[PDB]
Amino acid sequence: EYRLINCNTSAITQACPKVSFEPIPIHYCAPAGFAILKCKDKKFNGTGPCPSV
Amino acid sequence: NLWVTVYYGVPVWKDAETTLFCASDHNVWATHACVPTDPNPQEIHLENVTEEFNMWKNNMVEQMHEDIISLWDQSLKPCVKLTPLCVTLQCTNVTNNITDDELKNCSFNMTTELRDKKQKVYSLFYRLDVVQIKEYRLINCNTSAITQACPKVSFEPIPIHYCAPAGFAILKCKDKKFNGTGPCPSVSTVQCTHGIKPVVSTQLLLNGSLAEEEVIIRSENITNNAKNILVQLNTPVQINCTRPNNNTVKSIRIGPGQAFYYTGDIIGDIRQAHCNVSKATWNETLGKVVKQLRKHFGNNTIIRFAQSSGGDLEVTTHSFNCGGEFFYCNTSGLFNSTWISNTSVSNDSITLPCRIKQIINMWQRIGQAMYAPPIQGVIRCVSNITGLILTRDGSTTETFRPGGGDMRDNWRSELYKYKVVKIEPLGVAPTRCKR
Amino acid sequence: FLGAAGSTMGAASMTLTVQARNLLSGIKQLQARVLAVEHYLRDQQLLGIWGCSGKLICCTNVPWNSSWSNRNLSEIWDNMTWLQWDKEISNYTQIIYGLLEESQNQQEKNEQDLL
Amino acid sequence: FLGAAGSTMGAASMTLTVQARNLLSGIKQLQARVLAVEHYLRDQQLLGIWGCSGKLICCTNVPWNSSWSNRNLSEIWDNMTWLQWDKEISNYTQIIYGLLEESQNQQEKNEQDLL
Amino acid sequence: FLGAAGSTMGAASMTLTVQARNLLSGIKQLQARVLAVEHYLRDQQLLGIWGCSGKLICCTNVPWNSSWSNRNLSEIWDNMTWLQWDKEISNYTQIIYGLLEESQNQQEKNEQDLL
Ligand SMILES: *[C@@H]1O[C@H](CO)[C@@H](O[C@@H]2O[C@H](CO)[C@@H](O[C@@H]3O[C@H](CO[C@H]4O[C@H](CO)[C@@H](O)[C@H](O)[C@@H]4O)[C@@H](O)[C@H](O[C@H]4O[C@H](CO)[C@@H](O)[C@H](O)[C@@H]4O[C@H]4O[C@H](CO)[C@@H](O)[C@H](O)[C@@H]4O)[C@@H]3O)[C@H](O)[C@H]2NC(C)=O)[C@H](O)[C@H]1NC(C)=O
Ligand SMILES: *[C@@H]1O[C@H](CO)[C@@H](O[C@@H]2O[C@H](CO)[C@@H](O[C@@H]3O[C@H](CO)[C@@H](O)[C@H](O[C@H]4O[C@H](CO)[C@@H](O)[C@H](O)[C@@H]4O)[C@@H]3O)[C@H](O)[C@H]2NC(C)=O)[C@H](O)[C@H]1NC(C)=O
Ligand SMILES: *[C@@H]1O[C@H](CO)[C@@H](O[C@@H]2O[C@H](CO)[C@@H](O[C@@H]3O[C@H](CO)[C@@H](O)[C@H](O)[C@@H]3O)[C@H](O)[C@H]2NC(C)=O)[C@H](O)[C@H]1NC(C)=O
Ligand SMILES: *[C@@H]1O[C@H](CO)[C@@H](O[C@@H]2O[C@H](CO)[C@@H](O)[C@H](O)[C@H]2NC(C)=O)[C@H](O)[C@H]1NC(C)=O
Ligand SMILES: *[C@@H]1O[C@H](CO)[C@@H](O[C@@H]2O[C@H](CO)[C@@H](O)[C@H](O)[C@H]2NC(C)=O)[C@H](O)[C@H]1NC(C)=O
Ligand SMILES: *[C@@H]1O[C@H](CO)[C@@H](O[C@@H]2O[C@H](CO)[C@@H](O)[C@H](O)[C@H]2NC(C)=O)[C@H](O)[C@H]1NC(C)=O
Ligand SMILES: *[C@@H]1O[C@H](CO)[C@@H](O[C@@H]2O[C@H](CO)[C@@H](O)[C@H](O)[C@H]2NC(C)=O)[C@H](O)[C@H]1NC(C)=O
Ligand SMILES: *[C@@H]1O[C@H](CO)[C@@H](O[C@@H]2O[C@H](CO)[C@@H](O)[C@H](O)[C@H]2NC(C)=O)[C@H](O)[C@H]1NC(C)=O
Ligand SMILES: *[C@@H]1O[C@H](CO)[C@@H](O[C@@H]2O[C@H](CO)[C@@H](O)[C@H](O)[C@H]2NC(C)=O)[C@H](O)[C@H]1NC(C)=O
Ligand SMILES: *[C@@H]1O[C@H](CO)[C@@H](O)[C@H](O)[C@H]1NC(C)=O
Ligand SMILES: *[C@@H]1O[C@H](CO)[C@@H](O)[C@H](O)[C@H]1NC(C)=O
Ligand SMILES: *[C@@H]1O[C@H](CO)[C@@H](O)[C@H](O)[C@H]1NC(C)=O
Ligand SMILES: *[C@@H]1O[C@H](CO)[C@@H](O)[C@H](O)[C@H]1NC(C)=O
Ligand SMILES: *[C@@H]1O[C@H](CO)[C@@H](O)[C@H](O)[C@H]1NC(C)=O
Repeated sequence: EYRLINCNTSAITQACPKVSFEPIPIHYCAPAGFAILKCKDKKFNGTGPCPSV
Repeated sequence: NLWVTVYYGVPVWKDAETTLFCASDHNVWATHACVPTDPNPQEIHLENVTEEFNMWKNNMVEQMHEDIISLWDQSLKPCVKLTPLCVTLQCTNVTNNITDDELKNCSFNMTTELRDKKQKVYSLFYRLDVVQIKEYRLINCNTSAITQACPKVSFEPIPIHYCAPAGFAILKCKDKKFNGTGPCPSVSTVQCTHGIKPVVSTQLLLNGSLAEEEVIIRSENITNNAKNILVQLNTPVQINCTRPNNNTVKSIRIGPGQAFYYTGDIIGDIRQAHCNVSKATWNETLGKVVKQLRKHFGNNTIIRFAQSSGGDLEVTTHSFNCGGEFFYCNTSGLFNSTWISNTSVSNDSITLPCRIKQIINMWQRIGQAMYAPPIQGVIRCVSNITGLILTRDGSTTETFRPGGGDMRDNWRSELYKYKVVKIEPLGVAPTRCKR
Repeated sequence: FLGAAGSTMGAASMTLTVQARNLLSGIKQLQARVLAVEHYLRDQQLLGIWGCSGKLICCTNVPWNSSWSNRNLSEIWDNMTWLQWDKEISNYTQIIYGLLEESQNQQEKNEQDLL
Repeated sequence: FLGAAGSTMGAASMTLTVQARNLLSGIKQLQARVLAVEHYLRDQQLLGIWGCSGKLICCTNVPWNSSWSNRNLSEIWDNMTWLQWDKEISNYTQIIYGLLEESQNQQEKNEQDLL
Repeated sequence: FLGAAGSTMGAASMTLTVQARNLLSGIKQLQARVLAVEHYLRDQQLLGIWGCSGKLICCTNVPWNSSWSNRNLSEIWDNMTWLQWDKEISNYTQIIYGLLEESQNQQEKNEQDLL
């Protein structure tokens, strides 16, 4: 006798065979009244006072 | 020669049908989903505002009744459904090798984690949660769906502050001795109320606010008998309650990851749940009440008391929560007294018989059935007495009975001090300007 | 926020500057901040039509008709407080609201355009 | 609410005082009162930049360029109604919107600061 | 939208006319356009109380107290840029906000009513 691997505690669920698990890229936009900022500067150590922006 | 001007004046004091939100403060059923509570030291006292309340007609009570039922149902969602157990349960009395005589040892079949494999176990139940058909059906499989509550949340009253929406105002009189309504002269405003506790019971409020000096009887129409007469108490009374059963709670899994708890066995001292009331404290209470009911019925009246008439024990006896257990306690030794003619009318503890149920119907919403998970250890909870409900039944003699049943009267009992006003800041007062 | 609305008259108009800066500052709670922001809008909708464009305690040029409870408007100006006088003039609000747009705001708006 | 938009011209501007007081007065219906309140805002956003701060039927000091369908602006002012002339000037709106902020509102705003 | 906030001072106030016309133009995304429209409101709530009713780069009549980092206010006006000076005056904002409503807006508002 072989049990399924998750019937300790779960509920098995099939995914619908029409959708794709492909990464379809997401642009983000700010809400109306804020602003998205980015530095084009180079070689951060994670943080950094980036001059050009 | 008058020329009208336009202002932004203060008098806006109209009726406020409105919405409202909370300011409460673990994922216990209130969920802290309100706001962080401000220290709000802004009871801004006002000078000489003749304003009359109407505690019987406001939407604050109507919303509060709508909020908690929706909120408590929201905690009931992710829990286990658990309706495979509505099967042909068969039981017997609890066996004790021999003796004389509230428990049933029940033969019982059930599914397992796998779909086909069955499970013959046994458990214990009370009297009022099972019915004869020897075959014993559950008490609610007429028409319901049994639902377990999740054993991590608490049924404790965690107090809720209320705050007005941005543009309205919460008003309260600090004045004294309303007859329910009243043109209270002194008044202060707040943006945010004080903390009020989510308690629920009938025939006796508990853990509530206290009075000012005396009893404050509250009603609409004392000459009407169909009202629910509210009684505010000056001095609180200690109520100790217990379920003195050392009890073992076991756990099983009914299916694919659905745990379930049941009363396995008790260690051996079969007792009955009860509550002590200090005797001499209680007689000192009732003398205050008849002192005021002379003033509202007559100098030569006989004040009688009796128990509830009938109906369900939810209507009849004292509904009572305690520490994750939902008691039902008979209160016949509390209204066996008759006060006569309104003219010359210790170290003891009366004790009430209290029962235990597990299958509840909260706010009479038929179809919803919540299960009580039994808990291990013993039970102790202490509470004040603050609020009472009496009912004038239909000579100057008069009998009162402990009424109840609507939980709206419980929230109206502790929200009569408030009103909400809409704001329309526009004043048009003429002077002599012209230009 | 609020204060002194009870026992004064006209001197309450001295302190009509705290009465706005604290004003306006799931789904069931989201009815708030909609009708809350519909208010301060729908009056200032018509307040720009009154002629007084911003916050000035200001006078128009439309006449006060004396049919509207002509009672000692220098005397009742200071002693007899608001919330009493407001009920006296509660009946005549809509009619003034037709006179806010016809006197100054039909004639006088099209008289500065002559130049 | 609305009326006389059909057959008149300029005399419709006499009655531009009812056209605002009735204006702006689940989730699928809650898109309303958001874009409904985003409107009356985003124009009055730029209407304060026009110089005319409140409701005045008002004139600026920027020139009407006569390249923008110069057709008898005393004659067509009264006879030929709106919704015809609007299509004539439908093309030149964005360019005026650059001239609302440069003529009066780059020069003349920083000329009262000289004193 | 934004630009030249970095290296200039005062000449950035020349171009404070693009900074508003692009500004403000399920449930989780519907928190936007509520606090987004609560902003531009709650400042213009108090901006009408400042006295400057619309958009004018304008002066009041309340004094600048010189206790608030009196440092060469003709010299630092042009050279030393914003976001530096703002931290210098970050401490004294609330106190000016009491002086926006008392100097011009308690006295001077009830001085044009004398006539
Ligand atoms: C009217 O108002 C009064 C007070 O104003 C109120 O009384 C209070 O009731 C609550 C709940 O009934 C009491 O809180 C419980 O107290 C017990 C006892 O704790 C004491 O003893 C332990 C050890 O002896 C000390 O550590 C502690 O500091 C106290 O001295 C606690 O055991 C309870 O905590 C458990 O239960 C909670 C809810 O299940 C959990 O959140 C908590 O983490 C604990 O859980 C643990 O134990 C459980 C045991 O079964 C177990 O199931 C869990 O998984 C976990 O292991 C709880 O704090 C409080 O003491 C009362 N206070 C007073 C002064 O009487 C009344 O309840 C109120 N009336 C009504 C109707 O509500
Ligand atoms: C499991 O235990 C429960 C209780 O723990 C038990 O239910 C009780 O059974 C007894 C006996 O059948 C019932 O007792 C009756 O009670 C009334 C009033 O209390 C008495 O007057 C009755 O006496 C008359 O009837 C008898 C019937 O034969 C006569 O013999 C007698 O002489 C009298 O005429 C009688 O004692 C009691 O009502 C129930 N309880 C309830 C709530 O119904 C149950 O029987 C036990 N299970 C089994 C299988 O025995
Ligand atoms: C309900 O239960 C509580 C406690 O569970 C009871 O409170 C206890 O009351 C007794 C007397 O009423 C107190 O005893 C006295 O204490 C003083 C102080 O030291 C002592 O000097 C006296 O000689 C006497 O022993 C006891 O301290 C108190 N305990 C607590 C925790 O408050 C209460 O009385 C019970 N009420 C009823 C109606 O049963
Ligand atoms: C579910 O049941 C299985 C039964 O095999 C458990 O699997 C083993 O459990 C032990 C003890 O935790 C581990 O040492 C083994 O490594 C587990 N085997 C595998 C293949 O993982 C499993 O732990 C159970 N899960 C739960 C949550 O009880
Ligand atoms: C569900 O079935 C039970 C079967 O016993 C019913 O219980 C009794 O019904 C009669 C008639 O209404 C009452 O006089 C008894 O008092 C009931 N017994 C108890 C213990 O309550 C019950 O009424 C049925 N419910 C419905 C809705 O049909
Ligand atoms: C309180 O309720 C009672 C009855 O519910 C009202 O009593 C009635 O009063 C009128 C005139 O006083 C009598 O003609 C009726 O016969 C009375 N009703 C009965 C059933 O006898 C009483 O008016 C109510 N009080 C108030 C203040 O409304
Ligand atoms: C209910 O009856 C059952 C009858 O089986 C009792 O279960 C047995 O109890 C004895 C000792 O108490 C154990 O040795 C057996 O192993 C139990 N049987 C099973 C199948 O587990 C049970 O104790 C009774 N309930 C109570 C509360 O006494
Ligand atoms: C609560 O306790 C009282 C104790 O008196 C019970 O009332 C008695 O019930 C019997 C039959 O039901 C009557 O003959 C007596 O006259 C009743 N006495 C009184 C004072 O009412 C009552 O049944 C109990 N209620 C519950 C729900 O247990
Ligand atoms: C029941 O009410 C009494 C009111 O006298 C409470 O007793 C006081 O409560 C306040 C605030 O809750 C405390 O600051 C005092 O120290 C308490 N005094 C005493 C002597 O205890 C009492 O706390 C209430 N009961 C419960 C369980 O809260
Ligand atoms: C990383 O950069 C920070 C400043 O952004 C600086 O304080 C820190 O010393 C740097 N660390 C290293 C290892 O360069
Ligand atoms: C429980 O199931 C078994 C077989 O699965 C059966 O023999 C027994 O009678 C059932 N118990 C009851 C109370 O029906
Ligand atoms: C209760 O108060 C109201 C005013 O609030 C009054 O009209 C009524 O007569 C009072 N009734 C009694 C019994 O005092
Ligand atoms: C109940 O009995 C068990 C032994 O079966 C014991 O361990 C436990 O401490 C008892 N409960 C209490 C509260 O003492
Ligand atoms: C309560 O006490 C009074 C005297 O203090 C007494 O007259 C009365 O009978 C007592 N109550 C009862 C129900 O006995």
